[PDB]
Amino acid sequence: CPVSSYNEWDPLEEVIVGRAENACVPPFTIEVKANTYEKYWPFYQKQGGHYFPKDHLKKAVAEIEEMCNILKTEGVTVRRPDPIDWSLKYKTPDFESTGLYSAMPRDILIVVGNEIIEAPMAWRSRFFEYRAYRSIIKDYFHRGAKWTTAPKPTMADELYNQDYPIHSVEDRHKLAAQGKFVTTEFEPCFDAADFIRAGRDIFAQRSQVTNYLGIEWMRRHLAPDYRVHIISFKDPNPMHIDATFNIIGPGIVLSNPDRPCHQIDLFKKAGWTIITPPTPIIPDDHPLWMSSKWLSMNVLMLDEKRVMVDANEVPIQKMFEKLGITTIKVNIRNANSLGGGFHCWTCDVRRRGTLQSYLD
Amino acid sequence: CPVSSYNEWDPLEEVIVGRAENACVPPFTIEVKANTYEKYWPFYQKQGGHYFPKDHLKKAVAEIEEMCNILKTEGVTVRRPDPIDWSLKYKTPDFESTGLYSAMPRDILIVVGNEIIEAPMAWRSRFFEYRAYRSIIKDYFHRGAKWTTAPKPTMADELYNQDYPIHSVEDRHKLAAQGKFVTTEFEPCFDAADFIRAGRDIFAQRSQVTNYLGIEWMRRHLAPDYRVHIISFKDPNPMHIDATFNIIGPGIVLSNPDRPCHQIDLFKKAGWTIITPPTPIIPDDHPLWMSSKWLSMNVLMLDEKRVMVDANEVPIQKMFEKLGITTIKVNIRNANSLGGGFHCWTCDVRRRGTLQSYLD
Repeated sequence: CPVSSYNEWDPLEEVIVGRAENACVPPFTIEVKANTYEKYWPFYQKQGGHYFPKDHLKKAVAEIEEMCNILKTEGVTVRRPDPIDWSLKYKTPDFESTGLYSAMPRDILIVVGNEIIEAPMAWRSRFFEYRAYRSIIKDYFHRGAKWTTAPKPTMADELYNQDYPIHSVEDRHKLAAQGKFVTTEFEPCFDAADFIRAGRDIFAQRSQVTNYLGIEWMRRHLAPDYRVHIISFKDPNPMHIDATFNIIGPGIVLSNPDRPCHQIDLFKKAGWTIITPPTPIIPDDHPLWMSSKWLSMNVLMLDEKRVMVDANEVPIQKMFEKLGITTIKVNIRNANSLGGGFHCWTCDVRRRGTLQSYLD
Repeated sequence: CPVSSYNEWDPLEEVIVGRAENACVPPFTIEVKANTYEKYWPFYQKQGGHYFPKDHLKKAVAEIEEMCNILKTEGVTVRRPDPIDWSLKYKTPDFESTGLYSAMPRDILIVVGNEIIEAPMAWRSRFFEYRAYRSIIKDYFHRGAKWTTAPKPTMADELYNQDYPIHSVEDRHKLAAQGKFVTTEFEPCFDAADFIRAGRDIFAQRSQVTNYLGIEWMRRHLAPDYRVHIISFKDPNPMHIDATFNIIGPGIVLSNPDRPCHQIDLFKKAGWTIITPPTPIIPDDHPLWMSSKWLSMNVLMLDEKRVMVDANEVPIQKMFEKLGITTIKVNIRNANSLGGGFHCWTCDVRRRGTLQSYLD
């Protein structure tokens, strides 16, 4: 079976790497505003519907092609989504929108065992993102893999809190602590990147794009073989868990010092090593349209002792080296601007290993 | 669990009944042409995109409301889809179209055990048909049911044989015998009504709307608990199996005399009683925009000894009575025009009984 991955660290054999081509700035709607820093709100307001800066995209394209060359050198088979113009305006009976990109396979695809799952998504500009990946998925399906598409939401107004009182990220953090997010519990929705795998146990967070119904759908669909746990953090990342709590080995996890886990004691009791990475050194003047500087810890493990890490982030490279983990440095400074690091730009399709429990 | 149905005959407790409101004539595209009699091709050519005759719809509405009253009298809980204007024109990145209706729950939903499955569909005018049923499905999901949506096709040109050489139904029957259908094997597609359930065994046919990839997806998704078998017939119904091979009890099936099953011997060997119903008496001048006169055998079983049958079709009523099966006669002559009989207009959500094998 070409598809087989139970965790984030077993020896990597095949991976899907996103594309930066034709990425479009999403219209500035309520859910986009709730998942981005205010510094960029006017950019979205103005550039909405247009391509991200083409000079910047060209650099990202170059960085990602090099990343793929390195992956191939490290013995990994690389598949890429189909090139698509994301500027096309589509219209469902519930809304109309232009697209985003197919830069982050981690946001839409998650592999659990021999099954590839397409997440529903929660942004109107990402409704048809799955189209870029169908050629690959059908190929794996023809080769024996299980293929699942979680229920696609209508993304009607009822799914969003149109009047979400966010005027700054600080407001968002407070609302979030109150259990208030831009997405309601109207219908299931989730981004696959809000889930992180550790064999029989999968961890998820309720975020601005992943609601409890979405998590419950995953929990119910995967039981009894897998257990989906809900964890939460202080001042959480609006969307996606991999730059907050990145599991890098059996019983080893990188925990973002700025977003501590409320359930950290569950992990300590299981005898897990919680590593807090050093701060990112990325320039504050560098544009990060989505996500934050913590992309430095959004690493991808080639195996337990080999990590693909940002070439510029020396301090975290040192941390890994002191732990006896070989650093494969790759520069994706411009690709970072699109909202992701190594874990985000990929979806591990096949890792060599079996299903096991690490929480004991 | 509100959802629990393993076959077509156990004591019925809850059912979804379609709506005739706002039904629109689908644009006359290649897949519509391949699933309709030539007599009506000019109607589709002219009325495409407009509402079906409103005077006719009004009569169908009345007939269906009465059917629901009767179901309630027979102790069955009835749920109905949400009223929606099907004339809305939508646009995906692959095509643009107006909708059809939510008259036939059997075409889009199938219940296997405690799981409700939304079929992908194969017609561009039925891409967003699932929207009418989400309120119901979310309610069952909240109440514990498993919910699955098979992979939604792009329905791009590649899925269809644009030059399907059909000039008459006779041509279609020949092509079909050659294994040539309007849909290719480009991506999975299927209508749930091409499947019929008998406990651990589910039977399906490759039709103009259900391809082998679609059947394989179902087979792979349901294994190992259920076995999906592929059967075929002479001069088959272009879409849907329930007016061709309608299983009405443990080891009892109605087999359309005009469309004999190529694998009938498998059933004889299992000791199944194959009943061939008498011919339909419906007037040839009555408009049947979709399907055929064989809607008479498209019965719905309330239990092994109670069948909901067309009030006008006396000959088949007699056949059931001689078999000791109580006939609940309901007139849906005008609703028939939309393309379905009792089995088509409903989706059995809950029947009282357990999972069993009848093929031995």
